Amino acid sequence: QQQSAFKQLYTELFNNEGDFSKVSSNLKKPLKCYVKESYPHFLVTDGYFFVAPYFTKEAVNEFHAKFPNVNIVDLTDKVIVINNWSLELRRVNSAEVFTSYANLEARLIVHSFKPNLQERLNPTRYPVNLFRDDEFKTTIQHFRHTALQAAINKTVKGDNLVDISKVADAAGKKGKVDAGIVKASASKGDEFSDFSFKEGNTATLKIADIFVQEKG
Amino acid sequence: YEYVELAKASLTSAQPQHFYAVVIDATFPYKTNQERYICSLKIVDPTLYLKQQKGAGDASDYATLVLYAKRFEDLPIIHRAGDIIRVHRATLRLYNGQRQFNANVFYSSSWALFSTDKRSVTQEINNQDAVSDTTPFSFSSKHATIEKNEISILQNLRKWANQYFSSYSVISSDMYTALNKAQAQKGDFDVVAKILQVHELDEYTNELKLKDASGQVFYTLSLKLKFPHVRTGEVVRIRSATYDETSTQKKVLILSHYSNIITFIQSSKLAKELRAKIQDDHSVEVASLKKNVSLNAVVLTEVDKKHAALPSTSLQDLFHHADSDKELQAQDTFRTQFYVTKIEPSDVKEWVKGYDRKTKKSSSLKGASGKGDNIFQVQFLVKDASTQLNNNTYRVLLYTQDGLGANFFNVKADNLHKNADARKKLEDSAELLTKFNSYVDAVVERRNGFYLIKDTKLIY
DNA sequence: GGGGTTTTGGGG
DNA sequence: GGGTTTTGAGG
DNA sequence: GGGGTTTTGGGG
Ligand SMILES: [Cl-]
Ligand code: NA
Ligand code: NA
Ligand code: NA
Ligand code: NA
Repeated sequence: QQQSAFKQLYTELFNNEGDFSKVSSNLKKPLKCYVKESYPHFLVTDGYFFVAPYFTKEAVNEFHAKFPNVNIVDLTDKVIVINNWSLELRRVNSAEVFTSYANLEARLIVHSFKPNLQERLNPTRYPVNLFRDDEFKTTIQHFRHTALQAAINKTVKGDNLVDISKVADAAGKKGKVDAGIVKASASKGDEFSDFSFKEGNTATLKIADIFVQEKG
Repeated sequence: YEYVELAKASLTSAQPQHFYAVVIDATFPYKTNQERYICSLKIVDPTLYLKQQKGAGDASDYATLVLYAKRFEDLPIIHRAGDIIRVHRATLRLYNGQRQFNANVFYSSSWALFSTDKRSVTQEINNQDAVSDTTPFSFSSKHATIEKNEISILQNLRKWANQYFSSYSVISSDMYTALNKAQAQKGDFDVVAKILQVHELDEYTNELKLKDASGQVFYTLSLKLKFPHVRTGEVVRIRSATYDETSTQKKVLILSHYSNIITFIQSSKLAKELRAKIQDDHSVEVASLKKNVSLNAVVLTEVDKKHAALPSTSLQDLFHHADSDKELQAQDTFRTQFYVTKIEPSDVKEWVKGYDRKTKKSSSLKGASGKGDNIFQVQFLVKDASTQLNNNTYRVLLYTQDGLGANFFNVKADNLHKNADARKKLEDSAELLTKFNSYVDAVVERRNGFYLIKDTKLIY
């Protein structure tokens, strides 16, 4: 039984081809999480890991409406409750986004969250980046392995085996190693990208803009 | 400079003192705030190394050293326990019953590391030779000086360090927790286990397969750059680890930015006894083969003993630099790891063809013996960590007509169209090889632009 | 006081 | 000091 | 000059 709500949610999202409607319904309930950081990165925890929530322009305006005396970029060490949220997979540059892995990211889209100001939470272990967790990294590796293996079994065909005469009697035979390079799919670039899941899309605000909106 | 022994240092002087000591434990240099870095380590010497033995239980006694700095690069990285450290201008004080030496490297304090073994960890990793037995392999500030009178101290301390590590455990039982009791700990703890396997999870992370004296197996993630000294079959001490309650598929240990993985000097008694006492475990692997999806990696093959010391080369270098790198061009035999994405030909029954050694041609055995000697002609399409993101799959051949990799499947070549037994074994192997989290550790010989597997056999 | 440095006698 | 940064994939 | 440090203004 998974104790980490985030780990479970994100895991099922991946094991379900990024389809959020296929993930258990008994998991789409309000999320009460501790705010580890708010700037330059807004990171919340579920008691075991931390994740980066992506607020919609609507969510922030609603927030500033019901809570005028509260700045989001100052919710550090405070607790929040996301009543309406959704998940979706996105292709990113893991070299720049530390909340991702293998150029893939599971985003926590926040539509509505209430700030339970001054609510002390129970003591927990030090929160760690979910996309740095051994099991979760492996889960994502399983995701790509399944996508890659499917793509290859569809791209490679005809059993174009190296002619045995090439590796036999190779006394006076020289060859370039790149000859063993085979294209995995019909991908456009040099990076594999033949995935079946449909990359979710949703306008989200950069933590920097919400900073200026509260202090030019 | 006058060097004093740990047990004879003054507790009242509060004046800067200098000493030579053996490092038996140390954290990794970690940052505390926006301007400070710390490195806490345990040190011993001829006058302080073991507690009153009678009811102590042969527990190691020691002093502690806390080095402070403004930069990461100004603190010592202890990869191995048993080496020597020379400290200058350190103030001593009693901290909760034990002598604690403090040194502000950011001010006027300094440290120097000396190798107890022939070479330092870094030097062994790069196969380098130490300038001399009086040269520090690492030290703070821009300069380090060793006076003639010091040589005696350094040499004597080395002789002592070996006698010490070969006679005592150094890392006593009270300095670590048994892996099978790791779940009972409130917070972090220390471990002393053998490295059964080093799996390259990705471009920057290694996944270590640990097993301690308690027989319990655990996995933990070790960054390549932080712990480049991890080696299979070697015994290490892990400073500060925590039990992961969120890992349901496998027992995993969590390490922090200050956690440290430490090896032992050649004379280590503990490291020696454990390298022989702790035997490889495959229970985890065997069990995973029964599941449709295993979050535990499984190395399906084992290379011949003679290649166990051969360094591994990634696919990236093997297929993209093997014709442009001076060092890679000089070698014809390499060792590497990878996972099979697809096996060709598709029909397992065609894996074994008939070979005519005169015309150098192979053919299907669906027509029978009228083709010649039976041989394996399997073309593996693989991938690895170094080529994880690219849109490629690389071919690795298993053509046994000349004897290379003949016993890879543990099944002598044979007409798979008639020998049901042979066919069934190969079919099962096919599913394992292409199964997620399955990898192959093999030695390959480059021949006419291709790599053929050799001296490699399945162990499942 | 003493480093490294240049300030080469004096701040905080 | 038996600890918690960002460089947020040595820190 | 400026740190850390305590010398708390002045050495080399
Ligand atoms: Cl060649
Ligand atoms: Na001065
Ligand atoms: Na000066
Ligand atoms: Na002063
Ligand atoms: Na001064």
